[PDB]
Amino acid sequence: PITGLVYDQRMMLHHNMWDSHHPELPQRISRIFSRHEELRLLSRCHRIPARLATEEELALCHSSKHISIIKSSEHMKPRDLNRLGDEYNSIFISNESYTCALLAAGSCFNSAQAILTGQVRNAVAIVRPPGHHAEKDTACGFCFFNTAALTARYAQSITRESLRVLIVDWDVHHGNGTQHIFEEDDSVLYISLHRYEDGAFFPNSEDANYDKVGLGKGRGYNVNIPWNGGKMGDPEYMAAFHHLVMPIAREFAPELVLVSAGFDAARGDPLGGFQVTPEGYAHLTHQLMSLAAGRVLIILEGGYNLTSISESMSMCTSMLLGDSPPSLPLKTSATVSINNVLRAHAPFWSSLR
Ligand SMILES: CS(=O)(=O)N(Cc1ccc(C(=O)NN)cn1)c1cccc(Cl)c1
Ligand SMILES: [K+]
Ligand SMILES: [K+]
Ligand SMILES: [Zn+2]
Repeated sequence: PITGLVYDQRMMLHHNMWDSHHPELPQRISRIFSRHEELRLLSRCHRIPARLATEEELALCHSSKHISIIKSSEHMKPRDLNRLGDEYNSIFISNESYTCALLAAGSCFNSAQAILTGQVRNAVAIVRPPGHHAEKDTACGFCFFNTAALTARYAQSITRESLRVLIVDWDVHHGNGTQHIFEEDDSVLYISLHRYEDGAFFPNSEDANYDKVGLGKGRGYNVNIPWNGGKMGDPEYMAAFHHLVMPIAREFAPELVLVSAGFDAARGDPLGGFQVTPEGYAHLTHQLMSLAAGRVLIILEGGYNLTSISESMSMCTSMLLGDSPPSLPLKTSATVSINNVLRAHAPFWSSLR
C-alpha cells in the first residue's frame, strides 16, 4: 500500500540556450519536487531511482534513425543544435537533451516495474522533457521520445504483449505521438482530453478530432475528447470523466493505467487558457485509482505555470497516498463535444448506449 516517486535533478540540464525564458523550464521539475517536500508528501513516498532508458528500449516505439539523430546532438556545437532543432515543429536542443530524455523514460520504466512487481501500488514521475508529441520517427512540441508510449510497451515487455494498458492524457494538448503509436492497437486504450478549436490549437491537426476512433484491430481504442469555444475547467473535465473516460475505462478493464499528466489545462497556465483547479486534478486522480486494482503511474507532460503545476501535481500525489478527495452547468460547446464523442464511441462501448 505504498506510493512510488521518481525525481532526478539531472533532468534540469536540458535547456534553451537561445531563450532562457522558454516556458519548458528546468525549474518545472524542481519546483514540483520542492512543493512535495513542503507539503510533507515526499517522506510518505518510496523513492524510486531514475535510470537511462537503453537504445533497445527506445526502439520499442522509435525508429533507429530517429534515435540515432537525437543521440548525435550530444556533441553538436550551438549552430548545429539550432539547425537540428529547427527541423522539427517546436523543438529546442542542448548537449544535455538526449540524456535528459533517456532519464525521463528510464525513470518511468523503473516506476512501471515497481508497480508491476508489487513493490508499490502506484507512482508519480516528475520528469522532463515531456513525451506525448514525439512520434516514431520525429521529435515535436518540446518532446524527443514518447515516454508514456515507451512505458506502456516496457510494461508489456515484462508481462505479456497483450497486457491492457490505459493511457489517459489530460495534458491540454493532443498527444499526437501516443495516438499514432497505438492507432492499430487494441492492447493500449488511448484517451485524450484536449483543447482543439477546430484545428487552431497546437498541434493543429484534424487527427485530434472526435471521429478519429482507431484503425483496424484498434478501432474503438482511440478516444479523443476535443474542446472548442475557449475556457474549460472542473465542470467540463468532471463531466467528460463521468460520461466518457470512466465508463469506457471500466469496460476496457485495464491492468495498468498511465496518466500523461500535463498540468497545462490548469488555472493560471499561459499556454492552455483553461481553469482546471488542483482539487479538480485530485478528483480526476481519485477516479482513476478505481481502475486496474489501483495500478496508476502519473507521468508529467506539459504545464508551465510553476505555482499551478506544483500545487496540481502535489494534489495528485496526495490522492495516490490515499488522502480523502475533495468534494467539488457546462459551457454549451462542452456538451456538444461530449455528445459528439458519445455518438462516435457507442458502436464500440456498450456502456455508452
Ligand atoms: C507554436 S505554439 O503552439 O505556440 N508552441 C508549441 C507548443 C505549445 C505547447 C506544447 C505543449 O505543452 N505540449 N504538451 C508544445 N508545443 C510554442 C512553441 C514555442 C514556445 C511557445 Cl511559448 C509555444
Ligand atoms: K491531452
Ligand atoms: K489504441
Ligand atoms: Zn501540453
